Amino acid sequence: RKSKAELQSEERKRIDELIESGKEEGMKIDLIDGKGRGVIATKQFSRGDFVVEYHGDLIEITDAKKREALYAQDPSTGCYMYYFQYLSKTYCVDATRETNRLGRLINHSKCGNCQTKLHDIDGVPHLILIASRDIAAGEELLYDYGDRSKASIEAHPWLKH
Amino acid sequence: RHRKVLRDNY
Repeated sequence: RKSKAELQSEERKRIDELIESGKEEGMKIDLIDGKGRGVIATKQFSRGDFVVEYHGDLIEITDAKKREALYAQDPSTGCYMYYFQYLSKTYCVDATRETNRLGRLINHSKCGNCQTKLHDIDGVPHLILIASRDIAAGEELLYDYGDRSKASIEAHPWLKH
Repeated sequence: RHRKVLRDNY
């Protein structure tokens, strides 16, 4: 008797509220063997639950390309650009700057426990991670970065797994 | 160097 429209309206509101509040609960940073920092769950997440936003600076593809080239000139700067399609254009969330936000610290796997989704709030796209399966406390959060480039895989063989 | 790319999940 949660009709379709209502289940939809409630889910939209729930997600919007989480994005807007920026509460990043149920997660902690840890050093992960072979990966640098990573994020570990400190509570159970159920399949379909919001985990965290991939928060950063929203930019357009031409600007993103320029930045990517600039960051590449500094070996101390990591790789935090997340490209995606929205309304017939390509955008990028640039999470390169060190902030307190956790989404940018989540590592890669092809057998991860989170899935990235596009969620728009009044015309502004947001990238969010949702649990793809039940996640137990103590598990490292992981999702598929999606970079299948030969050059990327050559430089970072971990992208293949 | 790498990036991240989202693939269609409408």
